Amino acid sequence: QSVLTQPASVSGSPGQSITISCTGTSSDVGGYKYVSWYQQHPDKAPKLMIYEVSNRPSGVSNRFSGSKSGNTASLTISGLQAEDEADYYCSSYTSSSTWVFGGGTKLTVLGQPKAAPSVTLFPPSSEELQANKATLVCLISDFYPGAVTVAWKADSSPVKAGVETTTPSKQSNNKYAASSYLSLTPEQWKSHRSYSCQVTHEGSTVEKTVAP
Amino acid sequence: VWKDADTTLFCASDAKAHETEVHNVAATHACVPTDPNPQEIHLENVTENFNMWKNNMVEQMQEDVISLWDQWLQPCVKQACPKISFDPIPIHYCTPAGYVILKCNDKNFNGTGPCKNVSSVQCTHGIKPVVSTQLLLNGSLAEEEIIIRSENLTNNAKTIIVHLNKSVEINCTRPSDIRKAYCEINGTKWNKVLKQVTEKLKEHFNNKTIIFQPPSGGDLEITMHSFNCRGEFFYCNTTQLFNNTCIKGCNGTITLPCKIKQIINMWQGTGQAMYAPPIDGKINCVSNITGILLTRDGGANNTSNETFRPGGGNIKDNWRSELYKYKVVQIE
Amino acid sequence: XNLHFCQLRCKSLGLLGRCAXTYCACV
Amino acid sequence: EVQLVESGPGLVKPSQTLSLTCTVSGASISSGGYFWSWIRQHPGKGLEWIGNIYYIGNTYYNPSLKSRLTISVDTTQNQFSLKLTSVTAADTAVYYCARVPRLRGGNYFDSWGQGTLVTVSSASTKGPSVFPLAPSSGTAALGCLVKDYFPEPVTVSWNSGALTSGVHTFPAVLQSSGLYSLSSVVTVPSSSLGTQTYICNVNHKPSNTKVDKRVEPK
Ligand SMILES: *[C@@H]1O[C@H](CO)[C@@H](O)[C@H](O)[C@H]1NC(C)=O
Ligand SMILES: *[C@@H]1O[C@H](CO)[C@@H](O)[C@H](O)[C@H]1NC(C)=O
Ligand SMILES: *[C@@H]1O[C@H](CO)[C@@H](O)[C@H](O)[C@H]1NC(C)=O
Ligand SMILES: *[C@@H]1O[C@H](CO)[C@@H](O)[C@H](O)[C@H]1NC(C)=O
Ligand SMILES: *[C@@H]1O[C@H](CO)[C@@H](O)[C@H](O)[C@H]1NC(C)=O
Ligand SMILES: *[C@@H]1O[C@H](CO)[C@@H](O)[C@H](O)[C@H]1NC(C)=O
Ligand SMILES: *[C@@H]1O[C@H](CO)[C@@H](O)[C@H](O)[C@H]1NC(C)=O
Ligand SMILES: *[C@@H]1O[C@H](CO)[C@@H](O)[C@H](O)[C@H]1NC(C)=O
Ligand SMILES: *[C@@H]1O[C@H](CO)[C@@H](O)[C@H](O)[C@H]1NC(C)=O
Ligand SMILES: *[C@@H]1O[C@H](CO)[C@@H](O)[C@H](O)[C@H]1NC(C)=O
Repeated sequence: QSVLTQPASVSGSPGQSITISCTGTSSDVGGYKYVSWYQQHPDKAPKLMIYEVSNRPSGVSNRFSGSKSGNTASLTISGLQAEDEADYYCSSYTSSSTWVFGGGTKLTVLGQPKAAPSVTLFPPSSEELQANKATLVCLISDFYPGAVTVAWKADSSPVKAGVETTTPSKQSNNKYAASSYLSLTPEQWKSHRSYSCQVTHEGSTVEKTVAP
Repeated sequence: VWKDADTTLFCASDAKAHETEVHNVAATHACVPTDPNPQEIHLENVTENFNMWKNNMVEQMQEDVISLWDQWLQPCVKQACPKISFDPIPIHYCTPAGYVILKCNDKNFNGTGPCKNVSSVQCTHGIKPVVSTQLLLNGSLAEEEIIIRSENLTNNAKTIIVHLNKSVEINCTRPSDIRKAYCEINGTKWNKVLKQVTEKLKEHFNNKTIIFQPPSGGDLEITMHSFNCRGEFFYCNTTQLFNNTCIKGCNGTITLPCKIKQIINMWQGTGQAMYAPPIDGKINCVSNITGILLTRDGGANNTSNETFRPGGGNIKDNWRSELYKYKVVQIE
Repeated sequence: XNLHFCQLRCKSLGLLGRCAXTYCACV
Repeated sequence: EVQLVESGPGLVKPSQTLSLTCTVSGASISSGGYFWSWIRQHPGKGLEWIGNIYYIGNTYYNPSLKSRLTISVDTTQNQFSLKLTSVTAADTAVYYCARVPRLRGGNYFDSWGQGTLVTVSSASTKGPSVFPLAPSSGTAALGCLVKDYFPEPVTVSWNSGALTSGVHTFPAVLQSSGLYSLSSVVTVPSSSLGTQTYICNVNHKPSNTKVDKRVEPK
């Protein structure tokens, strides 16, 4: 078991075509007619796209071909649509008597427009104060590209801790999304008159304000 | 309950992983291991319409043994002539979920028409992919009398497979003329079978008198007994095997010329390809002629009699020689 | 297998040509 | 036809033994002709292959794990399991169930199971706390806030499933404590609420917890 070498990423514009490469030993890809390809999509499971070097199961699109020459195989998407953005994995049988995978390829669709995030703030539930915890909820959705950057404000007023924010997570429509949780004390929450979630995307800043 | 169907089978073998033999190393992938308790089911009150000549299992076996030759019998033009272990192993062909194999048990059943003692097997017996002409080697064996398979005997154009009911041996050697070889058969024994044959051809041939003669002409491969012993192609003169007269007051043993050959005609693709100098060790495949392949002159009609000369060459027929009593079928 | 070649080829000796798979036969 | 569902613990302690099972269904598991494989993928990293088992005894494993790995075939055969010893956080992955298989060739993995995540860590399980996120002020936003839980994951359903449209459950933060928390919201009419009632349906698994929560236009 080698480990199979693909690029870390390819790219291209819609309507275009690109290939992904997978290199192994003469005993991997080599070797046999047992190379396959898997598409991912976050956050589902791998989908069989190509098998036996260049065979395509029913219900897979027309634009995925597989090829091979030497110890390097290739997946060729022919007619890029902005929804083939995913990870691809090459895999072969080996001998040994076993299987190896390539390290993956995050293919990216260039030219995508950039999308401001929609934001929604939520105050502590009224029954959450009854536990004497507070926790605000900013929900940042549909922004190309994430990352984004969040800073909190209590009236004036920088704030940290207890801010807990997420790395942006690619969504089914290749636009991104993230959340941030600001914790307070229920007295800490009513000291002030308004609180803000400041979400700044690329150039601009959006803020939403919450009050008791 | 079923309709005929073809579908990519799967293959099963006792192929031992590590051992470096070709057929093992090709089966350890592409093939799955062997079941120790496989099961035959005798079906009900059942008769089925077989036909060994239109059986997709022989076209899958066929493309199988091809993906074996050019891949583990590299040609000397040179891609490079690595030489390695070569003794066929028995391969079983099986059915994927939702398809079954119908076996036939009529002992004296020409692989065509209705059968009646039909069982359901999961796999076919262990069949070795033994490529040859003239004779069918270390294969299975007919179970009662001898059976004369052919797609339509009135057509002299159709190859004729006989399945021997008794097995007689061929000791085929070369020593250590770096290509002289020879194949040794006990004639005592082998003349009683072909006699027993002729007898069984007269049944099929209006008690007409039956004769044997060398092939009329062709490529060597089908003019002689071409086979593979441990990676060397042999080409035996057989004239001493279909000798009439000796059958009267005759002689004991038989020895066959046979010349190993580097330059040969392909049966995977179309073309040719040379092979290296052999090993000057010794080579000796003891084989069982289980069945022979012939063609009928017929050409007269009439002429009071019928003529038969050895044949083979369509390897598809080497398989139809052991996959004749099987047939694949789809269920629900 | 090449049939037409095989036919011509056996015609030398006055025999007809037939393929035996990838091999050429004469009768 | 052919389904594959993984089951088993979602939390293993370091040094302990991880154990899961595929349950084939659509099946069978000793029909072909087929192989039954286990595969993992750490979060954000790449696909790794563990093993294969054929309906008879035979196993096929990755030599990188051969020293802590077993696969077997159990209830009437039908299902096959994984057993991975002496774990460390190196084995935190989504585990996958999958079938190959070797008809007269083709070695490729189809029919994949959506995968069971498994976290290797000694921190103890925590059930979450749920609180409602009221709507305020067409289309209002509301949802439950699922708080403080370990490990992952937590599926939130809404209205038992009577409500699949407009359900953006979000990815979970790993707060600076040991543990997670996430929100799920819904976009639905405003002429509706005050006549429609929205229940959560948060359901952590490693702790066992199916909390229904009302929202709550308070
Ligand atoms: C069918 O199979 C064999 C004959 O080869 C025999 O054991 C069995 O009795 C046969 N069945 C019947 C019903 O004759
Ligand atoms: C095989 O036998 C069946 C009936 O016994 C018959 O239909 C068919 O013509 C026979 N074929 C040969 C080649 O003898
Ligand atoms: C072989 O077949 C013949 C009839 O063709 C029969 O007489 C003989 O006994 C059979 N069995 C043998 C030779 O073992
Ligand atoms: C057998 O083949 C011959 C060709 O030589 C043909 O004339 C005839 O139709 C066939 N006979 C039967 C009984 O089908
Ligand atoms: C084949 O011939 C060789 C050389 O004489 C010798 O091993 C023996 O006589 C024969 N072998 C067998 C296994 O019959
Ligand atoms: C050859 O076969 C005959 C006939 O069965 C047998 O009796 C004899 O022992 C054999 N001779 C040799 C030299 O093997
Ligand atoms: C085999 O010997 C025969 C008869 O002695 C001879 O006529 C023929 O040329 C030889 N066969 C071949 C293929 O060389
Ligand atoms: C066939 O028979 C005769 C004597 O029976 C004799 O020519 C020899 O044994 C045989 N000849 C050939 C070429 O096989
Ligand atoms: C037939 O089988 C025997 C035993 O496995 C072997 O020695 C011999 O080489 C085989 N013959 C051929 C022609 O492959
Ligand atoms: C007579 O010859 C022709 C073709 O050669 C064919 O129609 C017929 O089957 C032949 N008859 C016999 C008895 O072979």
